[PDB]
Amino acid sequence: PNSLMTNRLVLSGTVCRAPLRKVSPSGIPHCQFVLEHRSVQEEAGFHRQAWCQMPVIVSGHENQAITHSITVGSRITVQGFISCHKAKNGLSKMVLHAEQIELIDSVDKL
Amino acid sequence: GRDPNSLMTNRLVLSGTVCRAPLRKVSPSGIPHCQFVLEHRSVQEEAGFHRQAWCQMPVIVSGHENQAITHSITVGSRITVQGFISCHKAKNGLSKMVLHAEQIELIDSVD
Repeated sequence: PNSLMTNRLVLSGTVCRAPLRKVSPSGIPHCQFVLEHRSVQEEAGFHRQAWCQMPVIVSGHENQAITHSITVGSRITVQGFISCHKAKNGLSKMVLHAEQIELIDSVDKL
Repeated sequence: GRDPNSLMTNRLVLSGTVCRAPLRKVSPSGIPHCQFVLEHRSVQEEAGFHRQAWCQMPVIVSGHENQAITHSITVGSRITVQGFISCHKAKNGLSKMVLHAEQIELIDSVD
């Protein structure tokens, strides 16, 4: 079955929305923020500008550990899987479920 | 000064079923475009719990260089697309996320 399950997104950007923590009805912690991405990517041999404000979410207690040093303005690289909602629109509600976060301006040391 | 290269990262690989038959056209400036929607479904885990990751991802294959790898695709086709995402408010809605394909793989090619 897992042949058609590939789902992985790696995206760098600047946190433009301060990381807000919410707790699910069951008491599960979550961290939400928006990542502003701006770059130039390779397309058919040419250079194409790519822009996106990607909402991100870090779900789970232990996963919260990777969001303790981020704030508005932080430049990072999020890796995880995407999920969407119908949103009554042609793909409107997209979200990156973060599994790993890297602070590009740091050396792993908090 | 320019941003560091480390801030440029944008790479997505997604597998799925083409639910929207590919539509092709050539822009007034001579650029060929092929567009379709890829419906993705996968099982994921978070906080030790299970859930399905689902999405109907708009895909576009722009440029002459990568047009060939598309004419063998229709609805029901299981494929894997890799590229970068862009969500410009261009056509309509800043929430219009599009996957610019640079590579596509046929998971079942028999016709």
